[PDB]
Amino acid sequence: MQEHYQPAAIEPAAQKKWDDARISNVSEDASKPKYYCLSMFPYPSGKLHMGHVRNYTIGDVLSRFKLLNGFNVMQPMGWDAFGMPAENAAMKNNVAPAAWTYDNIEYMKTQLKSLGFAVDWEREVATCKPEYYRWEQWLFTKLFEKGIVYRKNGTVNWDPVDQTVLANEQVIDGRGWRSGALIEKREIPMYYFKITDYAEELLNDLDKLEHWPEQVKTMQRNWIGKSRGMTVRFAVSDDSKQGLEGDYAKFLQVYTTRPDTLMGATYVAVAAEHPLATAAAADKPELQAFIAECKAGSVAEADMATMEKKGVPTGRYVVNPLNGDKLEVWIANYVLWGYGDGAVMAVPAHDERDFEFAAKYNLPKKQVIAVGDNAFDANRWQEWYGDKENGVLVNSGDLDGLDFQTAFDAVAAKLQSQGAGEPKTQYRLRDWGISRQRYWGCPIPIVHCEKCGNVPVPADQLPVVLPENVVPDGMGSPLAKMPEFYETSCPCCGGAAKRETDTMDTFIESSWYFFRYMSPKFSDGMVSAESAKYWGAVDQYIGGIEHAILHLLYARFFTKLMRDEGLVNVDEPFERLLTQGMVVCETYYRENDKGGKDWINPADVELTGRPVSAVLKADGLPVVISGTEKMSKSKNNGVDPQELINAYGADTARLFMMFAAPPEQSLEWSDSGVEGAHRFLRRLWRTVYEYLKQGGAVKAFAGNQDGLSKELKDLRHKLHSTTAKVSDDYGRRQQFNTAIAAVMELLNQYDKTDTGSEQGRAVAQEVLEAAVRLLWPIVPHICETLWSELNGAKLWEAGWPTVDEAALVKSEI
Ligand SMILES: CC(C)C[C@H](N)C(=O)NS(=O)(=O)OC[C@H]1OC[C@@H](CCCn2cc(CCc3ccccc3)nn2)[C@H](O)[C@@H]1O
Ligand SMILES: [Mg+2]
Ligand SMILES: [Zn+2]
Repeated sequence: MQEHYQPAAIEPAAQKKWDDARISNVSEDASKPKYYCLSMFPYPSGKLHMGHVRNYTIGDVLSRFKLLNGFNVMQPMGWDAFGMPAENAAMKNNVAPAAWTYDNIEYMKTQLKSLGFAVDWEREVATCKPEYYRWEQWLFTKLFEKGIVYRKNGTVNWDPVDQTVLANEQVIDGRGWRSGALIEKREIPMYYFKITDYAEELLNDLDKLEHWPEQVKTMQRNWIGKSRGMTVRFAVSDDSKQGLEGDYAKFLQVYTTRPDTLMGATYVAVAAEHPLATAAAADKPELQAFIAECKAGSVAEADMATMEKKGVPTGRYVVNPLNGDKLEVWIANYVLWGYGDGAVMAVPAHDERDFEFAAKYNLPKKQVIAVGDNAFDANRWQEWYGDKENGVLVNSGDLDGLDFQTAFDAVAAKLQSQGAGEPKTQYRLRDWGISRQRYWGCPIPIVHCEKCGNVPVPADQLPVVLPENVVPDGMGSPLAKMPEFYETSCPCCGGAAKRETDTMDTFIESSWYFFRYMSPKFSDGMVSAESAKYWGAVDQYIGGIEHAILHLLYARFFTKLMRDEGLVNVDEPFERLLTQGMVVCETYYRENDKGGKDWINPADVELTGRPVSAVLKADGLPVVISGTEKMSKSKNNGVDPQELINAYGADTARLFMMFAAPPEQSLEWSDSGVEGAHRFLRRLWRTVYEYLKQGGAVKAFAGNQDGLSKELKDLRHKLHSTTAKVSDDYGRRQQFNTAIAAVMELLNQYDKTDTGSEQGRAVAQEVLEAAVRLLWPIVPHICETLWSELNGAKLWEAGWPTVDEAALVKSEI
């Protein structure tokens, strides 16, 4: 055994040992209990970043822990390969997105292998290969026939200078983020998943997920946004009917979740597209301009609530069916056409947004709810104004004294008897629009025939292969400019026809890849029945919190679709969910000759104990140390994990990632922290080396410890206490930094114990054999090497250390 720890001399050898034993290559073995541990698969962007290393180390800790506990562990990896990155790289580098992708995959795969993750590489998938995406085309065609996928006109943001469609997030002040050109709102036919048909199931099945973080479930519930409310129809006043047709001349229909406050409505608000707005705006230029501004807005969903709320009066009036009040209709920018009726009532005394709206425009506020003896102030909002649990109705005529639910029902009865309203359930959830006007993505398996319509491609003809010999040019989506692709024959009639040229939202590939890993070479279906039956659902999912809403909702939706197709028989894809925090680093800059800042990468900086400033490492010239934030290309503060691996080895990288912070917490890059991790591995190495240098290995202590000295009993107590703590940290708390600290304390106590005697050496052997197995999930290369110097058995067959209960009983006084 070499005296000094040298990662480059041990890490390739350990990886070859595991590869040869095929310990991570698993089959559907009915004799061993399955465990499916899955980390969110990466975009093959070029090289790993530190967020990747943290995610896949967490996954590997849990996977190796379960492996040592006797599970048949599947830990698969693959590549979320479609999307805009490869297209931008294509336009920047004049290479094919496919060529760029496959080169990146090969490089990043080598990186992952060098980190020693216990991955079943025989299950690798790449979502840009036709062997993968043919199956989501297949599912598309099956749901299209059932109407679960459908085609309808929708509105997109068109950038006329970049000649491409933009999401709301890429529209700034009504202009394209890169071009700076004014966006055009365009109506185009697009394809949608009817996810609203599954809203109730997606909402209610969240309650099954006892091992999901409560915040993720809360975010999903709020996104789905089910409400139990009331439809209410306000008769249009006789003087307000000019320009109105049909039922819009008879009544203004609204949806409210607070019909118990209907006696307190003081005005109503309609969307810019509402017929009442159209009729009112006919002779009023200010209304026309307000409507145009609303239609030209491109507010992203995450920003909708922060938008400043604005409105204009219409001079039109409706009548409250409960009390007979004549209320003025306003057009407001927060009322969205397509949500319910595109019209709401406003109760400023008991809804905070209505309070601020009415306070701005000096609209009336009428208290109809009282909470105890609390004072109502029409000039200042108080939280109890919105209370639904402990209020009773006041100023509400024959409804006074009722609580929320009782008043809800009485209003429902009153309105229904009059024909002026009825209870109604609504959902914020929109249908999922999947058409993308992009090249590097899964082709939509539809053929347009002037005789037959929009026709799904037959299953025998799938996949519709995306041609890979394409270099996007930036003057429009390439597929629409390639007749060699889109000119085809109709599969129903054989007539001249055109393939659909839009591609699929790349969320589609990540909505089912966890099932494909179960049988990634299965050519007769999305996933084979035998594999789906064996692996079931993902036992443990690990990924960033930024995916808590869309990706997880989409995956749960696809799981229920595939269940309803007979492909799987789980209701939920992921049993346990661990969401990791971001990785952050200090930033560095020098000021510009243009009064700005240029951001320097930390690897090109050297600091100069009490630290005082830093300078550029190539050419000494002091830079400004700046604030710490998420690693990004924006502030050029990304630390290349490859340089960390090159300088210290994979185990140091993994140990620092797991020790620096709990997974949910932000992990701050620290040079001293990395050095501390490496120093700890050197200490572990030296501890075993020095132990073996003073006598070589012995049989580890086991059994009755009567007659052991007090000092050795105390060390065995610490040993088996540490095993219990680490087991609980890996298995239950999923806090790995405290597990590492626990082993450090065991080694601290070992260091203070005289283990020179015969019984001392046996206990020392027991301590070291446990310590290297307790740390193997985190730093497997060094623990594999040290284990083999201590013991001739296969470490993974020795298994997870057991707690000796007898070592935890204390002497009787
Ligand atoms: C299931 C699919 C939908 C997943 C999808 N293909 C995807 O997210 N793929 S992925 O490849 O993006 O990420 C793969 C995983 O691992 C990294 C995590 C980052 C956490 C935040 N995060 C980022 C950073 C730093 C990033 C950075 C660093 C240095 C330079 C430049 C950038 N720190 N924390 C991700 O949430 C995810 O679990
Ligand atoms: Mg349960
Ligand atoms: Zn046809």
